[PDB]
Amino acid sequence: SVNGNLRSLIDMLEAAQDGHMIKIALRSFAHSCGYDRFAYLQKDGTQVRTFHSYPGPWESIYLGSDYFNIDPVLAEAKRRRDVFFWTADAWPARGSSPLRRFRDEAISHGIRCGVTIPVEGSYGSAMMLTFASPERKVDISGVLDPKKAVQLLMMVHYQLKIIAAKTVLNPKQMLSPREMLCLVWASKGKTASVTANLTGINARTVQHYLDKARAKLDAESVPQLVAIAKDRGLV
Amino acid sequence: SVNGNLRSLIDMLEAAQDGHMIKIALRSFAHSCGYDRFAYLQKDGTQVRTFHSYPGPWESIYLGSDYFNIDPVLAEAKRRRDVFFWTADAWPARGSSPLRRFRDEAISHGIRCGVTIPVEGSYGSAMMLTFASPERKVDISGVLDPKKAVQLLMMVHYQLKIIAAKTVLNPKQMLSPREMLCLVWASKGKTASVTANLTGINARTVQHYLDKARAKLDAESVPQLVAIAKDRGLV
Amino acid sequence: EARYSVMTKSELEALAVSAIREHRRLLWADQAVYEEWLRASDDPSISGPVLQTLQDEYVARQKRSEAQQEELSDILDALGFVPDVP
Amino acid sequence: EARYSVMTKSELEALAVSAIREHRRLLWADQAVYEEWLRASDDPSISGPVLQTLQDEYVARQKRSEAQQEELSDILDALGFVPDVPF
Ligand SMILES: CCCCCC(=O)CC(=O)N[C@H]1CCOC1=O
Ligand SMILES: CCCCCC(=O)CC(=O)N[C@H]1CCOC1=O
Repeated sequence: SVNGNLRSLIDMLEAAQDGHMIKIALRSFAHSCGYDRFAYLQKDGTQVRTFHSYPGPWESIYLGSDYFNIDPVLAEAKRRRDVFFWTADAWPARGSSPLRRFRDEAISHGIRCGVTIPVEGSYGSAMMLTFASPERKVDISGVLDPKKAVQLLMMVHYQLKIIAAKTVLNPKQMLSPREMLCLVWASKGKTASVTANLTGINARTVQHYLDKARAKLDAESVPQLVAIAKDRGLV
Repeated sequence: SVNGNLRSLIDMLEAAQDGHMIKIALRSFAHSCGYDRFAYLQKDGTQVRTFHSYPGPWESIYLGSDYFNIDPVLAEAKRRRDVFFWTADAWPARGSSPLRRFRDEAISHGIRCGVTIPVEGSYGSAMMLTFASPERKVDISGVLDPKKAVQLLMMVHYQLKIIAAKTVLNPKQMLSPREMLCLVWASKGKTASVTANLTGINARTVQHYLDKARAKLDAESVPQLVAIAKDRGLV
Repeated sequence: EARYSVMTKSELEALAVSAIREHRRLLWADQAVYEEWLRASDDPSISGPVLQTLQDEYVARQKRSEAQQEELSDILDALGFVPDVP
Repeated sequence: EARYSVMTKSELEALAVSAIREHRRLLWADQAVYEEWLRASDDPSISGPVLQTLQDEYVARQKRSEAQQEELSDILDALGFVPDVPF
């Protein structure tokens, strides 16, 4: 059922640690409801941000034409606050208006119909989540719960902010300067005494720093330390 | 004006930098609607987390006596999943059941009626935001937009999660539950021996935990330990 | 203050014993979560997000633990003594 | 790439002796910032932006350190030995 898959999506989103995981969760929900693609869009006055699974070629065209200005979907989304169904079929098929070209292209890219969840945020900001299908009519707007729909939009919104945030590293997890040097010289085949002679770090303390490096990288031996460091691109 | 004050609250929440700012914003909304208190509650399993403006002594009673399992409001929130009005003037007594004791104590603390916004979170987690009043019938459930009420609940939930993330505590600098209990019993005038009889911790070990608590907070004596703990809001 | 004073010694003793048992059950539960948090903060294998969950557990449990202790303290006050809890 | 091969032993030795001192200087300075960064984060007082500034300085220094150390290793390989440089 739609709400059964929605409850599942909500659990999956909570567990998402990055965008890739959020995309997989949203793709599962979309598939389960009969859709293929999804798109999250956020409009803060002038700037517009999106997180979606629409095809690459369609995205370049969409941005390379500022189709935001003519998408009947966006215009309607701000014109209402309930989950609604839309179809490119209701747009101009003949004539030379910009919507007719928008129609032909959207459909050629599999974005023929869908349902959109619109929500007005703070400061007039606009947010929306759409699920699209290349088919004629796939409409869950009549079964989807209005309140859960908003809950889902809000989680996706906040989840994305809690990612767009800076990297933020933990000092304890990073190799210290003297640790990094002992490891690099070890990877260069230098002994503890030659390393000391080179860095100024005391000889007997060198092996101490290597053991420390191993703990941070979880390596049982120096050769494994080098392999891990190489794989993480640190040496 | 309710939904108007709501949209205003939403903006105030976005600009809120800390817990104090969120309380101010929530309190203003409450007053404009005819209430005088609010409470945000999150429940996972037997663990309850709160953020409210209910009186301190009521929190001690509610959290300390597990009222979450007897409170008709939490019960109402999981039987139905939409905004609802509730009043103690609807939980008949006619006896000395734990239910009448709960009702009379809530009343004595100024909590008589309110409206609650319930939302089922991820992994069986339950959350809700309520506005309470000592008067008999302050009900805005009939005019509060359901979708907007959910939005507010999600905003409060994530804003709080974001402010909590702004502070990364190092456990090595925090008192352990053991040290904490010994510090509170001392602040209550109990000797090491009386404390040991309450906690199950050996009398000599109690003095040892107080010593560790002192080193963590840089106190030269227990009266100082208590002073510094009070100043930091630890206890 | 008057919530418990209104009860007799035999009613209070029963409540106190029960409350002391809970006081100890919560202590053992919380101390364990704290030791896992303390251990994790020194384990490079744990991510900040997982760590933050432990920190929030410690904080939620601390508030509840203080509340139950305040409730037990008030019972003790009306009772007059600390009963033996086997 | 291997333009160090066309250098005389005297040129290479001088390059290594000064590359070794530089190596030691960066280490001392980088270690200081790391420890400070270690301390700052260890403080729930210091803000997020003030902790990020220290992180970036760490990420930046680590980068130059890698580049400087790689170069020193290439000089030493072309030289064929490690000159003794006083502390
Ligand atoms: C490419 C990222 C654009 C996302 C646009 C959006 O959110 C709304 C939407 O589905 N518009 C549809 C309708 C025809 O083409 C689309 O893409
Ligand atoms: C200690 C803060 C508790 C908050 C509890 C809550 O969210 C639901 C609620 O309003 N319960 C009401 C009804 C009688 O007393 C209350 O507090």
